[PDB]
Amino acid sequence: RLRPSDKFFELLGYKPHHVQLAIHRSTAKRRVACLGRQSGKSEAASVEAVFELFARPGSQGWIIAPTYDQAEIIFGRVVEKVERLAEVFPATEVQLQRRRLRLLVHHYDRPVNAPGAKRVATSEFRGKSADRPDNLRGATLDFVILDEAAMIPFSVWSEAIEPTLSVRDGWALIISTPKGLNWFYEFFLMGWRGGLKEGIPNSGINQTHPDFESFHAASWDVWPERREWYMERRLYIPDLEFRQEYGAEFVSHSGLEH
Repeated sequence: RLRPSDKFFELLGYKPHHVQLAIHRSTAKRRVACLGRQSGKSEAASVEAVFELFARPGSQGWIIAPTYDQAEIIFGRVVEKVERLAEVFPATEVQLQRRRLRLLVHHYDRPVNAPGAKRVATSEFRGKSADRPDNLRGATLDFVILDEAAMIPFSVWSEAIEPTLSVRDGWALIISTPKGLNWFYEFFLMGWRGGLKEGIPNSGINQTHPDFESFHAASWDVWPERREWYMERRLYIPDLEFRQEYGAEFVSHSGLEH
């Protein structure tokens, strides 16, 4: 499995945090990241999509979020970084179809300017919405990113998204702040090898699966210098919302409301 290099990071002006670097070095076909706000979820996801588009000519993938408005965040970051990386790859051509949320990177057999230049493959990236499942129509994909995955219904993943990955044995990066003990939590446990940890119920006794790898960090784990700035938010955000969005804590919703 191909993975991004230090040089690729440098060309993007990207300096990953420890947790981001872990996600990028993982070759697991199911990566599940439960990280707090500002931990780097969206940036890391966008870097993964850019990596596929340029390093693997003809690669196709989707970013799927609960809504199209949400999908535009990562989709837009990918467009920006693709525009940036294309500057030092003369044999590539970017084509954006903005209203469709469709981004193409054409790969040529020589600098696109040069005489006789022929197209050898076209990589593709689309933004998709779990609340418009009618636009999730029988695709064949190298990769998918599920953004705010804990808010995506499980059936959308199992029926509409996961089967797009079979033919190319593609990967999925499933990232979210947690929303209780739902499918995103169960998928998280399947990849969690870090042992007993506060904020992850049953993390001492979970069954893991070899194609899964899981990553976890509170906002203040990534930015210790911002710890007290985050803690101020406790005062005007409900306890459950704070623990999820900043603590990246898995907590039973009904259990807590007891």
